[PDB]
Amino acid sequence: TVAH
Amino acid sequence: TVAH
Amino acid sequence: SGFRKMAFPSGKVEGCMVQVTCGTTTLNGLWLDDTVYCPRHVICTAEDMLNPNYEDLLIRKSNHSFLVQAGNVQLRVIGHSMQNCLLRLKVDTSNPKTPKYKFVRIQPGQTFSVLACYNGSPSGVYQCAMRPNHTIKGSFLNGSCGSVGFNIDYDCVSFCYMHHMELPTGVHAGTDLEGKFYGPFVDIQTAQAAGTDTTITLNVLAWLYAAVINGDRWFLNRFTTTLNDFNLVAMKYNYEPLTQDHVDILGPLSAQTGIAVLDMCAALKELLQNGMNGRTILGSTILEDEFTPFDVVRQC
Amino acid sequence: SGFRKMAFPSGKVEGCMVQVTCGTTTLNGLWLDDTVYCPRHVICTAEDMLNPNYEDLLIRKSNHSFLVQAGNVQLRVIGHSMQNCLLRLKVDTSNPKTPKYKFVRIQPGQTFSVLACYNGSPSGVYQCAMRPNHTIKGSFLNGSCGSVGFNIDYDCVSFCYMHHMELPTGVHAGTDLEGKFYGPFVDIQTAQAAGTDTTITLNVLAWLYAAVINGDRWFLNRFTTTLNDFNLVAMKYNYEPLTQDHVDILGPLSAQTGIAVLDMCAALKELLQNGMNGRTILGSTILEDEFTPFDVVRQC
Repeated sequence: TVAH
Repeated sequence: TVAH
Repeated sequence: SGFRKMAFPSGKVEGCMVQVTCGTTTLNGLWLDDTVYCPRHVICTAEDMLNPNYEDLLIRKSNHSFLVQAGNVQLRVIGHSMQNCLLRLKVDTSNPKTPKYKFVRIQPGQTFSVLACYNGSPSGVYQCAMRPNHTIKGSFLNGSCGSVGFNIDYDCVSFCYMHHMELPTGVHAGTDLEGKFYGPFVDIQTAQAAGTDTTITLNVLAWLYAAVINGDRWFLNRFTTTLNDFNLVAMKYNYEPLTQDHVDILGPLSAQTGIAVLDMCAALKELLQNGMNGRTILGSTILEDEFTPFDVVRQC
Repeated sequence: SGFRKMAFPSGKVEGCMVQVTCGTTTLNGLWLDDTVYCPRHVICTAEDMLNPNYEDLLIRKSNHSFLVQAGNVQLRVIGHSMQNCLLRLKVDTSNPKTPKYKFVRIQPGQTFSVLACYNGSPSGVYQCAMRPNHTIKGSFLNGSCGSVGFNIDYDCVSFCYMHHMELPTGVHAGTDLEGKFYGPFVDIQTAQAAGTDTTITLNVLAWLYAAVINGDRWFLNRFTTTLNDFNLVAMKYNYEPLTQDHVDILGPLSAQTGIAVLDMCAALKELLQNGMNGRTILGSTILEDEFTPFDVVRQC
């Protein structure tokens, strides 16, 4: 999971 | 040929 | 003539895009009246991202903790609150470019336009669909958070999506404009997986109608099906079952081509059971599912 | 991650769109400074469209023959002249929403964004390519005449296309903003054919790079070819020959991915020779040729  |  | 996936003109949305900075994180915000909306994770440090307590983190922030710029002008935050996974920032000025607007919750299978932004500036606009597993197949890089998804009805902008995050598969997750996530996803940097996706049957049928309209016709047959028998087949191939409403919605495409909806269902049924072979529909060996009945109707 | 057909933000073009009426014909105009551009066939009656004499038709008209509307505000026409296949209507009011702009003749292979309009009102936006046969595969309906194609370079809007007509095959023909048609086409309601279209090889390869940047790698191989041997196969499948100039353009992408241009060409050769076997590249079974190397870089 990568927060933009 | 159709003119738009 | 010609079929293409279109985005709504982004102009009305462009005038609402702002830069939002908190600590080292910069992302986008949506400026409507005297409020700016942005993902609440803007407040998280890299460490916080892993196990955030948002109420704890927010109370440890002030108005001055948020830098907001509209163009080169710096806006003053005069109040802040959390609404679900969004942050609401009350500012000193109403956006004079504020369009007529609504906050709607988009449904799986429906489409919208994304104005992808970075540092508060519009980079580009594209179309996409809310997938049944509640993800979108968007195009996003780091910094795109705060980018919104929308539709335009007359002069009214219906904002339906705000971008928060990308999942391991490369698909995207975010919220509506009340900050409620689409799907079971959470704003935490932990292992999250998209559920098994399904195909948007309504749209595949629209696309097949479109294929018939452009004279691609080999897939039609004269078999009969019921809504029940078709849906039973659909579900074993991971196609969404078709509702009563969906039959209704294909009504205009059914009249225009003279092909009954259940007869197109019979065609699709056969496609699922037998495959395409190496045959093409509109140039493609796979069935398109992000082109709506409304897209097809409009473009004929 | 993710790779989408992406149009430029259309806001700057939207504030330039007006409605132009002559007789019982209503179509779209582009309003820049105190000039309004629209297709000249707006002066034709149904019978004129068959074999028009435009110089003859235009002298028989006056300033009051044209109705120009910006929103619901009426713009007074104070001058008119011919600009090849376009009319230049001079108005007494300068467009306050005029962006920095220029007029550009787009080259075959290059791309642009279409702002499709009806009754002077922005309806939708989509990304498009100038075909090697000088047509565009658009999505246009009656009333869309005057809709424009554009790119953005920093701050500057480069207008490259204005829509005129649809050919019997369903593809579209128009002019640059000096009124010169792309291709062999004339503004007469008579059957017209385009030359045989070819595939924009440079774009296909660029899109292959985009796939790799986005995790799709199945089609890559260790085979390698020479430019000459690649072209030998390219032309056989109706692809444009690839030049050293084209190889040089793919340089940056080649460096970012660690894949030699000639290696990607060998990957394309195999895809052409052996097909795809049900598998997809960026969700498509069709080899996409409507993203330039620049479009890839800008998006990725």
